[PDB]
Amino acid sequence: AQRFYLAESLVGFLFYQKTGERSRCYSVYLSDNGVMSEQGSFYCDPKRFFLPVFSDEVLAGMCEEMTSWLDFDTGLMNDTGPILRLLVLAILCSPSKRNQTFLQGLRYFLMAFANQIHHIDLTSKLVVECKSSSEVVVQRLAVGLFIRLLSGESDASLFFSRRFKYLLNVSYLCHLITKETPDRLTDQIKCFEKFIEPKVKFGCAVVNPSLNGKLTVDQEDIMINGLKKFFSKSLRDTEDVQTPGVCKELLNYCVSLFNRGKLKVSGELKNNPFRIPKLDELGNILSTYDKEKLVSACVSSMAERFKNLDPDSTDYLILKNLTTQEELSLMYEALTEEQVESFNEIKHDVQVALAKMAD
Amino acid sequence: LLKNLTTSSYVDEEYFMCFKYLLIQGHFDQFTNAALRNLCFYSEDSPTEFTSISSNSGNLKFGLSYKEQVGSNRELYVGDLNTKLMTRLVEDFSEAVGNSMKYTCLNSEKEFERAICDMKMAVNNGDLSCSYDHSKWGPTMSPALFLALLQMLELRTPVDRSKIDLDSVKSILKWHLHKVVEVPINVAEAYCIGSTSLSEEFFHQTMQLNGQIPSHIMSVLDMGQGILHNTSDLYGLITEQFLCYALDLLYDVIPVSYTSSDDQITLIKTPSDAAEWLEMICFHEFLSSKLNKFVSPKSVIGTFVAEFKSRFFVMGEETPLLTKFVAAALHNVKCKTPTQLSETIDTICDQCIANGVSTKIVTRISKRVNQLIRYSGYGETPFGAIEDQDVKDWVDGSRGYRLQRKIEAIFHDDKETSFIRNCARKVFNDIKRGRIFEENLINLIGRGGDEALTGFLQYAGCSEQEVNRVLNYRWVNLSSFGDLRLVLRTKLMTVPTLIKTLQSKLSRQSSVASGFIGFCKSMGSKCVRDGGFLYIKEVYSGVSACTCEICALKPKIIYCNNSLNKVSQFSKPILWDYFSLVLTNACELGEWVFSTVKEPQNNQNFFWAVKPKVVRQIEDQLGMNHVLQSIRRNYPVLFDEHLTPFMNDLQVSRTMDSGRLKFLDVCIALDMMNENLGIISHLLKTRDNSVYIVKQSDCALAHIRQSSYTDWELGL
Amino acid sequence: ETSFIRNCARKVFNDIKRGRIFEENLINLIGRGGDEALTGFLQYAGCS
Amino acid sequence: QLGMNHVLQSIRRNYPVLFDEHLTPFMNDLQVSRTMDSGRLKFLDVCI
Amino acid sequence: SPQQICTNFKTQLVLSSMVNPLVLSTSCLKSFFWFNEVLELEDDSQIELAELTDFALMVKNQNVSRAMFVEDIAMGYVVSNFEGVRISLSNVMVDGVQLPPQDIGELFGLKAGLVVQIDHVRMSTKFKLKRKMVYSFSLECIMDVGEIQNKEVILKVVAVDQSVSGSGGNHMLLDGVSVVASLPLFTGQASFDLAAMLIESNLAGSNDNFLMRNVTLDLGGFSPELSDKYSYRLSGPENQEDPLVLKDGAFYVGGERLSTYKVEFTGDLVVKALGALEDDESVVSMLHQLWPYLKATSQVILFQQEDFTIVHDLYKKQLTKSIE
Amino acid sequence: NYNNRFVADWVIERIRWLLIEILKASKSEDQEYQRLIHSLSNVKLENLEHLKRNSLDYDERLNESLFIGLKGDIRESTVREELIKLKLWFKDEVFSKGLGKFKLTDRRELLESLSSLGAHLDSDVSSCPFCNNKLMEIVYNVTFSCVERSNIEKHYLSVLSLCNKI
Ligand SMILES: [Mn+2]
Ligand SMILES: [Zn+2]
Ligand SMILES: [Zn+2]
Repeated sequence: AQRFYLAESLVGFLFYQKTGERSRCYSVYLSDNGVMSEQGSFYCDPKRFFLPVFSDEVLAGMCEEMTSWLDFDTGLMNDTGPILRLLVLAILCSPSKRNQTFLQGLRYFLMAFANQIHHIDLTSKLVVECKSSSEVVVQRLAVGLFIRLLSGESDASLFFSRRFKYLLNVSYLCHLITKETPDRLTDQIKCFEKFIEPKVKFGCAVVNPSLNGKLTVDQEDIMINGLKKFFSKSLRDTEDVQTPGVCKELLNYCVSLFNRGKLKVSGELKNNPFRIPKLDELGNILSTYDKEKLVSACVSSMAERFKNLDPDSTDYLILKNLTTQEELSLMYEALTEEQVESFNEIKHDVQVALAKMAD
Repeated sequence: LLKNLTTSSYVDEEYFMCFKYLLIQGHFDQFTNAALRNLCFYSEDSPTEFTSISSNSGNLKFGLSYKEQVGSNRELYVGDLNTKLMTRLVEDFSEAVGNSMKYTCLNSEKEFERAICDMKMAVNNGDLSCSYDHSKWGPTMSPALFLALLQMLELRTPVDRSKIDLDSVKSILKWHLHKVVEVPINVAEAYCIGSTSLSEEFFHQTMQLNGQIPSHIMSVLDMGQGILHNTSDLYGLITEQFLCYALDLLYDVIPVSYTSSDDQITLIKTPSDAAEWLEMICFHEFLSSKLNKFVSPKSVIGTFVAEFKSRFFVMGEETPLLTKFVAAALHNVKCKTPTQLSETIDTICDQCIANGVSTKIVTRISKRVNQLIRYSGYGETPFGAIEDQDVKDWVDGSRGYRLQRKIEAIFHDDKETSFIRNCARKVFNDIKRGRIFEENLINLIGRGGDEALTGFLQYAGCSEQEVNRVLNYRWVNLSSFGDLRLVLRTKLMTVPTLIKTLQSKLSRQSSVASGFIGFCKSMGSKCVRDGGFLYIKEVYSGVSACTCEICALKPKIIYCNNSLNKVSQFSKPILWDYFSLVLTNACELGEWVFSTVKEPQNNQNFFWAVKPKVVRQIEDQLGMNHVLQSIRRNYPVLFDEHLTPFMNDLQVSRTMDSGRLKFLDVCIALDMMNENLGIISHLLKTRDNSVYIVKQSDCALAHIRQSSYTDWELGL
Repeated sequence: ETSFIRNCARKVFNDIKRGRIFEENLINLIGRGGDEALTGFLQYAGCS
Repeated sequence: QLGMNHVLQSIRRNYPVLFDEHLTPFMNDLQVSRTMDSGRLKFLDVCI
Repeated sequence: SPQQICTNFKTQLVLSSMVNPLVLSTSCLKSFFWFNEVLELEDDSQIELAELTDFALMVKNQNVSRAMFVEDIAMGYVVSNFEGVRISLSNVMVDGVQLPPQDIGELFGLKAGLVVQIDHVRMSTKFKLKRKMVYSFSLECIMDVGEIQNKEVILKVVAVDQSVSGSGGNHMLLDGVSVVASLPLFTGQASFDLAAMLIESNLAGSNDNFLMRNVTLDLGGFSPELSDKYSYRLSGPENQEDPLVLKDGAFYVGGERLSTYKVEFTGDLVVKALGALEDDESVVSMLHQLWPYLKATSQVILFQQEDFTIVHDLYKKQLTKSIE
Repeated sequence: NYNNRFVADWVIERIRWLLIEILKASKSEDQEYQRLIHSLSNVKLENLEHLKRNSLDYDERLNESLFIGLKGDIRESTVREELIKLKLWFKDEVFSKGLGKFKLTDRRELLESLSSLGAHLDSDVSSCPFCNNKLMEIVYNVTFSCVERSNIEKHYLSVLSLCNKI
């Protein structure tokens, strides 16, 4: 349980059951004069609420100024002020990537609305699937604000610069929600998806090579097939307008046009230009090579020392090469949950190695 | 040890480790010179003969990862050392070729400013502005396209006209075309252990049907994001030049294009309203799609607003982007020491107030960071974070100036600080006008703060009265015998600051919440050093609450001398720091900070630009090989050790290259002893703003501090 | 010639003492030798 | 006055390699000649 | 033209003092730009009156303030009310033979193997050296002499040491230390009045043995003249008082006006100083206090022409019409 | 480095120099000699002419599939004619048919589209943010219960700090 003071007599209690940096489920209670009441419960991640820890006056000032930006019409800011404040509040109480994507889509919408011509596939890049029924309210608030500022028949653009600035600053509210990868495994999986999808769609993703510069007949066959498919686009067929590839005719045209000093650039250059981690794991705090080197060095030092008996001071060695009870605690406190788990794993390895050496 | 471990795990509450130890205990786990000469020390894998797909030393292996962004995560490719060197050579060649070019703006701020002003003029005049963002620039390009391009080019020499042979470049590109990208082991385990997914379907189809579990993926079109950036930039530049030529020849318009290797901006001037240009732009889109330059649906064409590198220009002015800077200021609280956090927040608030945000919001951010550093258990210090109750004078003012402003605001009726400013002005006049002072102030300052201040005073002029009066104001400096020892949440596997800044100049995934939590936790152990280590509250509990009408003007900030008799090791005068700051501002940005502050006698929407009004007297150019000579002269042992092992140009720094600068001699010794001035690392840097948008309501409420001539107009 | 050289030396002396802006640059200009050092001092004073 | 420990500092400043070699192997008082003992004399810099 | 240096420095000093009261220490003399008096190696001519403090600054004095009125010679014409006191022998053996007299006869017999050891003389000579101007000073000197006791004739001497103290100016202590080294005392006839008198005070006794056996010193002639400052010579019951201030070009020792030294400005200099000042009220005070100081000077050379029309920029008719 | 703890760290480089001199003097293949000299130097970019670049019967098809249409010598006027013909074909084959990629705004249609995509109408959620989000309901409850309504404790906190420290 944690405590926070709110008034002269009543305090607030925060009850939970787990430790670490994972997402937990919390329960909030109050206490006025000893009678412990019930306020509620929720489920959230603690490392996504660092912004409002003390920014209770900065947000008020910035929203007050953003609302006073629209002081050109007495009656328009009175309707957008509370709406803006409620939208900001709902954004702070619900951090998610979908909200950021929605506000970026709103920014692009405003950018396309200000100008005169826009792409025909615009409205399909603004929709985002909402879940947990929490994005509905923020999307409705943003849409209502955009409509209240943009709608109108004739007297809807009395001061369009102020309106554009306000809407842009509203769409840019996505920077308030932090970007700290809500889940690592899902993000890595999605990255692998986005990486390997176009290559499977094209049809040229080969399987594990020899890693030495020796390809089989099928590998080189499919490589040459992909190379041919890359340079097999014509200048008249309108069917291939979204698949990768280039036509050789236009390339030859551009080359012959650039060679004979026709473009704004030419080949008249000066100053002649001719003057241990593992790759299969990026993001891990410790690779297998480093763990193995550490355990080998530690067991070697312990074998050299036995020239038996060994106290827990060997654990101190683990703390010395990775980053006397006081120094031990000071070097042990600086580890994270995954770090302390890896340290316990290394400790287990070193201890079982010493035990098997003892036999 | 096995039985000891089992017993120690059994006596505790957890039984899982007990079961693991119980299981591992139960034993439940049961004469040619080309072949016999490459096993001792022969570097057999050295590149001597290569093929069109490898180099006899690997196949340019890579590694896949992601990078965090606001909207969606970006790709990331990290390579081995050999492929890193090859990519470095390729990118150096391509960046040289691009620097030889003009229109591209990726590593040239001059062309960026040119594009900015051209876009502004076009928006003010009403030309056709088209911002083209392209979708899937990375995962679509292929090294074969660059290969064909470089095969088709000539690259004529400037004075030889020799048609340089791009043989090695084509060889390295052929090597890159057959690169091997290794998949992460986490995705492999997640798909092996075990909703519809196409890549998961491909993984399960290539799991054991054709071969083994996929771990290495080679293909034609990869072009790893952040690998071939310069080559892609140059290719896009030439393609856009060809396209603008074609448009100029077909639709008799005047196009000018600026590129950034990911997005472009085209300014089109039409002859002789804008409803008859749809065919032109769709033909341009078709021609770009004929190349590998597919345009994204987010690209916009109009005549009212333009965008380039997230910099929106509209008719008349520019959008300030308030909330972006506000969120950037509230975020990225990376604290190793309170001083570096204060400096980071200083830079951020400066670049924020540069874009006409406000003067009442920055005060709130400064109060916020003050409360953050106070909550950590450090207590408020005279310098601390950014001062409160600032003004629009962030222009023509550096960190030293605002620190001086804070120290001046500490005192209500400045008589001690005014006297110190007068003494600093006297020293400045006698060192510049009288011009007889050098390297003796170096001998007088190296001692410390107390004797140096009274020495400067008796050089100017004083008595024992001033010695016992000025030197009474003391503040607690916890980092007096060194720096605060602490181990924060860093990554695994692992002297004044001016030396470190110079070493950084010569040479070439963690969360903010957890970082601040570790900061507050490590600021509670034995941190302050002496002689041994102890607590901060232990030091702050030894002060005596005398309350003698002089240590009460600002509690927990300023004390008297006898109030620190119990703990006197951490007690330094603040007037010495004020003197140092005044002299440092004098050597930095002129002598207009010696006068007294006078106070003066608009719809919140009248914005306008202002320029700094600084005047330097410190040899304005101030390049390298000047601080190095001064350090070699003044601090020989400090110039030999900890400095210049990684240097081969000592001859020019030794042969008196404009030796004995006007003020770099004395304006450098105050920086090495004081741990919070930081001016030598600031003089070797640009303003980075050069212009400040501000509202008129803040310009009329500023303080008028312009100094008359100290000689009272009496000199000549 | 010697009177002109004495005048140049007096000018250098005045500008190094009264004007008081000269140090360690004459060291860099003198270490070369006699010819270039003399013409350097002269063009510092003034000549053609 | 012009005593000792003034030409030595000027040589150390102007000619470092000439102050290291051929000079001061037989000396144990380098600390006073190094801690700017009235450094930058009025003319000993250029008159040397 | 160092005469112009001196007169411009004096003008700056007087016009800077006539805006607010300042102390007459090195803090208000070295802190001025025109204080080029430390330059101009040929220092034969000083500004108007500050010879003593300039000669002191050439020795880098740390003085603050005193009655610098050398016009009335404080080093010459000084009262010479000189006297002496008894002695106190070191190597204490007299406490055992002082009280048993209750006699002097056994002490005289003891003073009559040979036991002539070293002799320690301690003297505290206090004088009241005055000066020509209205002032006073009390200066006492402690003298410790290590000599050799004699058999019968006079005495034998080895070494001497002096330590001055008390309240007195630089000229006062200079006069005192010069006359104590050139007095009818030990150096010469020694003017020594033994008469078994100071022994009767040290060795407590009220009897005489009809034998004085007068002694005389033959001191070497050491020269303890190394202070020459306002310093009270490392000891004194009175320190750091009598501060000199300046309000209207007149020396104020405690509030009384001593005199006003003449300073010329020729009109252009006063406006050249009035050009760049702190604020408006400072110029008001300066221009209101100028003509009261003009009453104590004689300067009409101030050109009444276009320069006065330039001074007219500071519209202060009340200040120029108040003195009338 | 070839340093060790048995020699004075000055003979190893001499032996290495003597060995490479003896090797370059007389030998006894082609690449086994270039690596032996390279693996005994101390320190040593582009211009990799020391390489061999041997063919493997595979780069043939690479060059045959990569450099058949690359000429780079086309005249200037024929390109003009080809672009003119391509534009004339584009105008009346794919643009007059309605297969473009861009269109005018018609701001009313954009407003309708945003109201359709953003403002949800087929959802069962109510128009109140407090009863939808749990954290908003919690903060509302706390604020509306708070707004509308001694040495013992310090000794206790001190002993709490002492036991937490020990
Ligand atoms: Mn863009
Ligand atoms: Zn106090
Ligand atoms: Zn509700």
